Amino acid sequence: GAMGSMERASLIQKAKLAEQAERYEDMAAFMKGAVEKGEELSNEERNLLSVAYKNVVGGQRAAWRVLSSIEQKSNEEGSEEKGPEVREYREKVETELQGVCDTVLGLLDSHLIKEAGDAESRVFYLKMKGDYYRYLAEVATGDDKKRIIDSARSAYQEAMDISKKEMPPTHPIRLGLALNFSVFHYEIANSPEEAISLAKTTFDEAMADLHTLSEDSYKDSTLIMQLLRDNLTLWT
Amino acid sequence: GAMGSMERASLIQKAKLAEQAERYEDMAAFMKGAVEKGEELSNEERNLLSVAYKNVVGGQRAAWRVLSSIEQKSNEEGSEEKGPEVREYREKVETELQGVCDTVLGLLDSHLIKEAGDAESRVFYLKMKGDYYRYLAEVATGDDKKRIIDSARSAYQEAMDISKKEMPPTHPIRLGLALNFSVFHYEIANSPEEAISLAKTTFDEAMADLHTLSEDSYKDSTLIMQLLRDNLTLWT
Amino acid sequence: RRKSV
Amino acid sequence: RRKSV
Ligand SMILES: COC[C@H]1CC[C@@H]2/C1=C\[C@]1(C)C(=C([C@H](C)COC(C)=O)C[C@@H]1O)[C@@H](O)[C@H](O)[C@@H]2C
Ligand SMILES: COC[C@H]1CC[C@@H]2/C1=C\[C@]1(C)C(=C([C@H](C)COC(C)=O)C[C@@H]1O)[C@@H](O)[C@H](O)[C@@H]2C
Ligand SMILES: [Cl-]
Ligand SMILES: [Cl-]
Ligand SMILES: [Mg+2]
Ligand SMILES: [Mg+2]
Ligand SMILES: [Mg+2]
Ligand SMILES: [Mg+2]
Ligand SMILES: [Mg+2]
Ligand SMILES: [Mg+2]
Ligand SMILES: [Mg+2]
Ligand SMILES: [Mg+2]
Repeated sequence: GAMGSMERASLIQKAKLAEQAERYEDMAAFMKGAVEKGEELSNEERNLLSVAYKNVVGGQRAAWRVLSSIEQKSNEEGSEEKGPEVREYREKVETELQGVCDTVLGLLDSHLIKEAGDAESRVFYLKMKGDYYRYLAEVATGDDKKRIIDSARSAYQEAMDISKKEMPPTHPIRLGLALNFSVFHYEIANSPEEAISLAKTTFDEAMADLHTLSEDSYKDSTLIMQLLRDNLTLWT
Repeated sequence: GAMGSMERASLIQKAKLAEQAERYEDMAAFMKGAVEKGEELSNEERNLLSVAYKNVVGGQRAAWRVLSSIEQKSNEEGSEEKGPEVREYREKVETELQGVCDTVLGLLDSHLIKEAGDAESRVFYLKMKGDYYRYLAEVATGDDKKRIIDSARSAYQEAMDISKKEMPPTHPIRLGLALNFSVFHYEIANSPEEAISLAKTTFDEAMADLHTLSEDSYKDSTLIMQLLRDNLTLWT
Repeated sequence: RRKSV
Repeated sequence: RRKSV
């Protein structure tokens, strides 16, 4: 419950309709229900799961940043005292964002990761685990900040090790994972040199493998390679 | 509750922050809380109330249309039978949309309209009443459809009568009300001739009054006059 | 799409 | 803004 009474296939069908309607909260709730059926997810289903939550949490993160910026300006010299409301409402949004991250991490831990044996599924779920600890790290300010950062790092690193052993350098999941791990280094771990080196090496190793691909695979890989390039251009 | 324990001024301040963060559901919930304090709303507060709900319901309406279109295609000749899911999920979105409209109509009836004595507030709230019955009319398919359409009509008409007596022809609320009443005629009441005549007369009566206005008021009125013109161009 | 406000 | 995916 509340998706307990709906057929797994109906949850998946509804998740696709919610995506078409840009109803990402519904899409995420339907995919949560589908995972909770206990069966492993197909490639297409892992994509739906990831898209639903990435959109939900992306909206909360963009809102948190807006409110954080306002709260920071309220704490500058000569800003007029406006009471607790800005902090309260930033905390409300922050708490809801944390709940979403905790829900995704819960799904991964119970029991997506442990039943994921193929590289494409294992690396995908570990990247999500890195990503959702990373979003928790974006808002973390207390005793646990270091441990949350290290949980993001450890998950990304385990996914990196598997992807390097088991997937070609042009695999979209390999390239997406490196893109995100490189962002983690740059803006969470205060290691811009590592972020740059990772984005560079990843781009160049994929460049050299392009010649093995079909036209369609070439399009898939070069799309994410351009995101690596956009970040290198921004950072250098 | 759940906004019962928050100060009215804090609800208003948070509504403005939610607007900046594009968090329209929160903005609407904060404005509902503010109305439920029982005091009348200022001009600026009526704007926040209207903006919050117009955005919430606009997202639900756009989603309903996406799903309705899909459901219609599923009912065409030679479409494959895909089960009840499309209809169920369209009904879910439709029910939630109806609940939002009922909540706004509830606020207007308890007790915004009855305490609104000035033309600018009375006409504003009656336009909202017309608008939310109109959204209910967009989805209505049964025994009550005619009564829901007539409730939209009666509210728009009472607002039209007051606005014509009490407000200049260039007033943004007068112009917005006519724009929406003209849309009601065109696509709800199957009276495109009435919609056209209303948009024309409204535009021309405002044109002739522009010369009385300051530069800023001129900008305000001409903005909504252009929406009247866009509809006339579409419909003729 | 027709305009409303 | 930097890209992630
Ligand atoms: C857990 O991380 C998932 C993330 C890693 C890289 C990428 C991811 C997500 C989604 C599902 C895809 C794209 C492509 C960039 C664009 O879509 C297309 C046409 O391929 C963006 C989407 O969010 C998939 O398609 C990719 O194959 C691949 C799984
Ligand atoms: C109940 O119907 C409210 C609706 C009637 C016309 C218009 C309405 C809504 C809002 C609040 C406004 C605009 C302007 C078109 C754009 O904003 C500016 C800069 O004026 C779009 C906003 O939704 C107000 O500003 C207008 O003064 C006026 C109250
Ligand atoms: Cl709050
Ligand atoms: Cl449903
Ligand atoms: Mg079953
Ligand atoms: Mg001062
Ligand atoms: Mg906190
Ligand atoms: Mg397995
Ligand atoms: Mg008080
Ligand atoms: Mg067939
Ligand atoms: Mg219904
Ligand atoms: Mg009064």
